[PDB]
This record gives sequence, structure tokens and C-alpha cells, in this order.
Amino acid sequence: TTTMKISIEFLEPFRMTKWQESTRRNKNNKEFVRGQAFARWHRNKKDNTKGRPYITGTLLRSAVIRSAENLLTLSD
RNA sequence: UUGAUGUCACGGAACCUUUGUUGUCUUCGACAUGGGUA
Repeated sequence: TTTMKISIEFLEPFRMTKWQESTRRNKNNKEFVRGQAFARWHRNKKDNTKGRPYITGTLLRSAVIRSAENLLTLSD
């Protein structure tokens, strides 16, 4: 395998989801499903708010697939 | 700290209603103080 280092630079304030317990991270929780397009909060330990933000590779993948659809539309 | 053949969340105006307002002559006279003498 070969590794491609990337970085993302924001030009505007970005949105982030409210952290939720693992019993609630499923399709029947409206709050979790609505936040799936935002950034996430990670707690270092589940009983403390201490943590830091992150972005999933899945979301970037989805955005890239949409972009690829548009580019291939332009090139026929 | 994701999981992958499927994410329109740039898919959603913190928006809407509310009088810093009501009442009042820039006037006017008797009052302070605590003993003293048998």
C-alpha cells in the first residue's frame, strides 16, 4: 500500500454533533441521524466531557463520490 | 475516532408581538440646647 497525506482547511465556521452514548448510535435515534453530516466530538473517557473533535473518513468518502459523479457527468 | 457498492443537512432566517412609561408647583419661619436655686 501507498499512503497519501491530506489536510482540510476551513474557510467558515463548521458544525459539530452532540456526543451520544453507544446505546443511541443507531438508525432509530433521530438526533444521531440528523448529525451524521457534521463533525464529531470524541470523549477520552465516557464519564467526562474532556475530549477533542474529529471528522470521519466515511463522510469525506461520500463527498468525494458525489464530486466524482459530477466530474464524470462533465466528461461524458 | 469511521467502515465502505448508497449521507440533497449550502434540506430548516431564532423568527413573531410589546410606547422607558405613570404620579410630583424649585418651593419655604419658629425653632435649637439642658439645667439652675433652695
